[PDB]
Amino acid sequence: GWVPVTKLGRLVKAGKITTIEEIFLHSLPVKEFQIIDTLLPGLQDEVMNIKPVQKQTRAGQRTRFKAVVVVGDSNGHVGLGIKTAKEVAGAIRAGIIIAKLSVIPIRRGYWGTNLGQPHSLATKTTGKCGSVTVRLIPAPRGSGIVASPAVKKLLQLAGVEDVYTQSNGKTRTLENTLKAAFVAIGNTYGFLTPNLWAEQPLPVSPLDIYSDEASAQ
Amino acid sequence: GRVRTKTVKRASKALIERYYPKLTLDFQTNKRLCDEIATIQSKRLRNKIAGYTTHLMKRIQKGPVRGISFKLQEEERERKDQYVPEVSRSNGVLNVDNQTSDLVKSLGLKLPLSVINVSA
Amino acid sequence: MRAKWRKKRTRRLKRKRRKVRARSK
Amino acid sequence: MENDKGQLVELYVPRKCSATNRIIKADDHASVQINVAKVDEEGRAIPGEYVTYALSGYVRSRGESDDSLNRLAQNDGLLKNVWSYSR
Amino acid sequence: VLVQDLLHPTAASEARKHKLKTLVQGPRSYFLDVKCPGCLNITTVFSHAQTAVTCESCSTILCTPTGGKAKLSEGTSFRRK
Amino acid sequence: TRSSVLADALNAINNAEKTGKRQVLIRPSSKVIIKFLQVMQKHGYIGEFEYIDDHRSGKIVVQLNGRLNKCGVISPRFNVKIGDIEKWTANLLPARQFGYVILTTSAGIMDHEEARRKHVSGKILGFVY
Amino acid sequence: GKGKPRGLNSARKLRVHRRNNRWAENNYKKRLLGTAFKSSPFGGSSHAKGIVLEKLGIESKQPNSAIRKCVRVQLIKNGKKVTAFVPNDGCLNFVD
Amino acid sequence: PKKRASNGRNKKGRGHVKPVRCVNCSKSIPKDKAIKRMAIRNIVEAAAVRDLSEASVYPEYALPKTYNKLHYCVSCAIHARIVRVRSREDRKNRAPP
Amino acid sequence: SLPATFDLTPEDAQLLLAANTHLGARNVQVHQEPYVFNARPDGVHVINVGKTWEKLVLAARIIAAIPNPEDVVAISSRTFGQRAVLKFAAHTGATPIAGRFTPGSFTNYITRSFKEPRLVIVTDPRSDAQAIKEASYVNIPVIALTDLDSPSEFVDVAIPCNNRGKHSIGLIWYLLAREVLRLRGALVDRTQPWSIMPDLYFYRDP
RNA sequence: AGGGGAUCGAAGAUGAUCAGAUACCGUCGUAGUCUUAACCAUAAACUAUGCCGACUAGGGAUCGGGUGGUGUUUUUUUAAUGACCCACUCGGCACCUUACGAGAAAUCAAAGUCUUUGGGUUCUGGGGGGAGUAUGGUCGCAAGGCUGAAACUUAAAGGAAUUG
Ligand SMILES: CN[C@@H]1[C@@H](O)[C@@H](O[C@@H]2[C@@H](O)[C@H](O[C@H]3O[C@H](CN)CC[C@H]3N)[C@@H](N)C[C@H]2N)OC[C@]1(C)O
Ligand SMILES: [Mg+2]
Ligand SMILES: [Mg+2]
Ligand SMILES: [Mg+2]
Ligand SMILES: [Mg+2]
Ligand SMILES: [Mg+2]
Ligand SMILES: [Mg+2]
Ligand SMILES: [Mg+2]
Ligand SMILES: [Mg+2]
Ligand SMILES: [Mg+2]
Ligand SMILES: [Mg+2]
Ligand SMILES: [Mg+2]
Ligand SMILES: [Mg+2]
Ligand SMILES: [Mg+2]
Ligand SMILES: [Mg+2]
Ligand SMILES: [Mg+2]
Ligand SMILES: [Mg+2]
Ligand SMILES: [Mg+2]
Ligand SMILES: [Mg+2]
Ligand SMILES: [Mg+2]
Ligand SMILES: [Mg+2]
Ligand SMILES: [Mg+2]
Ligand SMILES: [Mg+2]
Ligand SMILES: [Mg+2]
Ligand SMILES: [Mg+2]
Ligand SMILES: [Mg+2]
Ligand SMILES: [Mg+2]
Ligand SMILES: [Mg+2]
Ligand SMILES: [Mg+2]
Ligand SMILES: [Mg+2]
Ligand SMILES: [Mg+2]
Ligand SMILES: [Mg+2]
Ligand SMILES: [Mg+2]
Ligand SMILES: [Zn+2]
Ligand SMILES: [Zn+2]
Repeated sequence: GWVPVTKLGRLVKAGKITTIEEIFLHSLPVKEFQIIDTLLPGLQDEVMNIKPVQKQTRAGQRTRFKAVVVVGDSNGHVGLGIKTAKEVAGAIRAGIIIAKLSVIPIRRGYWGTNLGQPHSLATKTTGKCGSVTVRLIPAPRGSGIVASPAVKKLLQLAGVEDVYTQSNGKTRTLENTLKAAFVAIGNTYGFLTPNLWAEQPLPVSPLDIYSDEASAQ
Repeated sequence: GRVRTKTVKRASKALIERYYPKLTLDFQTNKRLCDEIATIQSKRLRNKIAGYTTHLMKRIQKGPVRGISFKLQEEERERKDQYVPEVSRSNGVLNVDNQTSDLVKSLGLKLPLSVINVSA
Repeated sequence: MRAKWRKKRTRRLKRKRRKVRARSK
Repeated sequence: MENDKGQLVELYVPRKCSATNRIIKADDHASVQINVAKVDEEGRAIPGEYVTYALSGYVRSRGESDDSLNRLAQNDGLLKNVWSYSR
Repeated sequence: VLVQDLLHPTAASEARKHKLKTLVQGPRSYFLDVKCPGCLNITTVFSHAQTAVTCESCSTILCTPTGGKAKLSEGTSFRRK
Repeated sequence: TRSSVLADALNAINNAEKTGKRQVLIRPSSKVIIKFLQVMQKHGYIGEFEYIDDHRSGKIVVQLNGRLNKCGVISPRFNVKIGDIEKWTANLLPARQFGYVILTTSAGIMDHEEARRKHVSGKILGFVY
Repeated sequence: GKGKPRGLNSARKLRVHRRNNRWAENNYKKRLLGTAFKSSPFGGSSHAKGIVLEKLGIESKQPNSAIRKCVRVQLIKNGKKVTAFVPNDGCLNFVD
Repeated sequence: PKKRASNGRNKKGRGHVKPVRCVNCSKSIPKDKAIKRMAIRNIVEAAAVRDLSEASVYPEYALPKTYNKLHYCVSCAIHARIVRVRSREDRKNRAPP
Repeated sequence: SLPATFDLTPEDAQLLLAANTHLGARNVQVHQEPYVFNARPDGVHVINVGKTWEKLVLAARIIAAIPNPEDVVAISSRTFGQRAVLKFAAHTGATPIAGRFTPGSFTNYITRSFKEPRLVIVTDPRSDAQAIKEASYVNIPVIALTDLDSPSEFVDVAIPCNNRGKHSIGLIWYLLAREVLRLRGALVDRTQPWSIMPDLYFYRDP
């Protein structure tokens, strides 16, 4: 079967922790892909870009392949990871897995009004990777995702139906484009808004409450 | 250039870790021992392995050697530990600065009083 | 060619233009 | 993260650094949660009964995690002497 | 660091700081009532001299100035206030 | 030299909560700093602040909880008329729901929401969230 | 502080400085120099008719080798000689 | 770009300093950039120990040691003397060894 | 909140001042320590030991929180801490790391030294900063034996000992292993010294 | 334009060198090199890095000034000194470690407080080349300084870092 290592990773094979949202809540370092494989199985894999990269070798010319992959479902979670193998499809494989280790909570939100089931974004968030900076702004309903198809696709699996975008830096280099686009939503929860001002008791670790269900042989 | 390669020292490594009992220092016993325990496709290799894992043993008895632990030494340290005869206080009072004393009276009371000066 | 000698070429040549143009006055 | 009428939506109300009152998000891996055990009469420490704190990644990296908890615990009752609020 | 009392800082760490940069600026100089029993009474002098003072009656040297506080000439007493 | 005192003060504030500190010394206070700090306090982005007394312009000690992201001054004091307050907000305020553009009107220093209801306008001042 | 003047009263220095600086924008320059009307073989118009002087095959720059059939033309309205290219295959046998 | 934050050598707040000519190739080089070694040697040497004080009068007379400071032009320095090439990192070390 | 009992006993005062744990470092001390008291003339500073003992208490009051005492981790690379951690480890639950740290332990599950603590104790936050680095990726609180000059970065619940040498290392080590048993473990009542000698933990040249 | 003119030394003279060698190296040596009086206004005139103001982080050194000390030296005898030491504090030439931050990167305590975009202000730049060219104006005795286009042409030129 699976055979997990990683106390965090064991505790979910037994049915202790039902969802990812508590892994986040305690800022838990997911070290295994099966954890989030089984935690949220409805993920989709999307290969975005593949470009070859070439090292000059003391004897040889090494041309490997770099793949970029965005994963996520429709709700509040997206992975992004970049894997480079010596063959192509193998790089996508180990990419989707590394993209899975990456996945992150995404706080959607209400544009101007409460009404139904949030669509747009909490605030204005700007991610920056390399030269590329990527700005997300709240939009009304039906505005949709306004952005290039490559960042749009990551904002789909992100689960956002409405966001405005401005792009800065050299956006033709995709790695830093998405890497900054991913950091924008990856920052959505770093914004302390007044509805989140409320005091909360600080729950305690599923690695502790289940401590015996965890550990070793 | 007589030097054992890694396939020889890795064998010798993993052998003594699990097989330290049996495995007497004498080569010819260990060599023959190897055939019944580890599978090796060469006459020479087996002898090369043996002769080295021999060496590991011969020194091990003079104390540990890095990279190998069979766990027998680990708690042999635990029970080998002891020998404190004389801990401290004698014969006299606590020797302490002007200032270290000034700390005592601040937070507490009972200490024996000896204070000398310092400079340079 | 070296920017300084290119600089000196341009100056040599331009002191030649005043000459040839002075003859026109 | 409420809605039109009533119901609380948007999964995962995040923690906060107790020291700086900063949201501690999923990827902050220098963030830390301290579990301090509340003992009882005759010093026994009552397993499973906790005074806990969360410390942001930022505070630990700056070197302020020490002096932060010292402030945070003493005014919570776990110490006296040591830290001076004034300097 | 990261939390400290700005309103009520220690007078011991205060008095190390610069006269301007304390919690409220004020002068650190003083006034002494200085005595030469060759005169029965005192002339009150500022601590950092400049003008090198004489006693009201006789021409006599109390201080000579320096950059900072003055050198009080030879024997004198002084009361700070 | 010094040009906007208010800007100087809204600085060390932001330079505090970026370093984590819960207390910041600001100098030389103001009339506007007061009323601006007031508006900040009353909406909950800072704690209590104490104007201290030197004999010159004073200082202030501001307690900040950490609920704040950015406060800041709009450097030229811009005329904004009632129909451009929306425009101004939408630029620097994170989302429609919260945050405040605070400005100065003949009716006193106040935010845009207080401005909306009183329905007076004026020159812009700063912003808080 | 990014030396552009911030002042509420610096409007002129602000709009002058940008007026001064649009000259670095290239075809802004070409707009106000009239260069369309002044130089260039067409009047500043889409097309212009002319008359063939000669049929000149041009050898193309690297890494290409060809002979590109062209024509020296003198513009009717204008009088400038100008050298233009004939498209596709043959099509030089349509002129003389 | 910048290969040093000392630029050539050791002037910050000075802005000009008199130069010095090299002992070897006689190139003008600034005195702060001068890359100097102090040369001290006995007027005698290894091989000269015995033939000296025994062929002399006096109870040993002790011995003088030559003194002149040397300056180098950094082109002839690298050609010979203590110089040469360091890793990008090791170039930061200012200690003599 | 404290019980009246656990305030510093003059037995411990004489235990502490024996090892010279009070005696801090020289001209070099980071700001992060107010623990200093009235700097010693000519090149020493005197640590406040009750503040050192209270930290020691809070260390124990934290060390025993963690449900399974065995995956708590004491670590020393230094020669002076190597024996002291073993004895801390055999007694309490904690598993030690003594000698080289073999980096890649807290991450890199494929490594054969892979551990996963809920807490880490450190003798010298300088020489062991390698681990403090690792614990900063994995969300692990960390206890530190600290002098006055020591790298306060990424450590919690500092203790103000003298890490310079002699007896001071294992001393503050021994009292900690002492107090973690004196809470939620079989051991001594009020005023009772511990039959185990404090010299148990120590250095051997021999 | 006078004086001065040792040394070094554009020009020039040469001896060697090279296939050539108007050079490198050797040798002579004019102007120059110095100075008085007047001109010239340029340098990688560099920190290739505007000025004023606020804030943002540790560390030992150092310069000048100042404050404290039942601190050490000198002694003639306490003193007064004068240097030394220790601590504090302003103002400086720098340096180390860091990275909350910045950045294309090298690296930066500013090049940080920037899409969460506003303290005051001066200057410059808007692909490469053509070109700092032409022209006009102006300064100079002259060399030259200042200001300063376009036609046309062209897909790159270019920065930091990477592997060979
Ligand atoms: C060293 N030369 C610099 C040049 O490098 C550049 O410097 C800017 C600097 O002005 C900007 O900073 C400016 O804008 C800040 C807004 N967040 C605050 C005010 C000011 N320091 C920096 N953010 C980026 C530098 N490369 O522009 C100004 C200058 C003086 O010419
Ligand atoms: Mg593709
Ligand atoms: Mg659209
Ligand atoms: Mg010439
Ligand atoms: Mg004629
Ligand atoms: Mg905008
Ligand atoms: Mg103009
Ligand atoms: Mg123009
Ligand atoms: Mg221009
Ligand atoms: Mg026309
Ligand atoms: Mg023809
Ligand atoms: Mg170079
Ligand atoms: Mg240089
Ligand atoms: Mg200069
Ligand atoms: Mg003359
Ligand atoms: Mg001469
Ligand atoms: Mg010649
Ligand atoms: Mg040659
Ligand atoms: Mg040659
Ligand atoms: Mg000569
Ligand atoms: Mg320079
Ligand atoms: Mg400077
Ligand atoms: Mg310049
Ligand atoms: Mg600078
Ligand atoms: Mg220019
Ligand atoms: Mg062009
Ligand atoms: Mg020019
Ligand atoms: Mg140019
Ligand atoms: Mg020029
Ligand atoms: Mg001209
Ligand atoms: Mg004139
Ligand atoms: Mg004229
Ligand atoms: Mg081409
Ligand atoms: Zn008198
Ligand atoms: Zn030389």
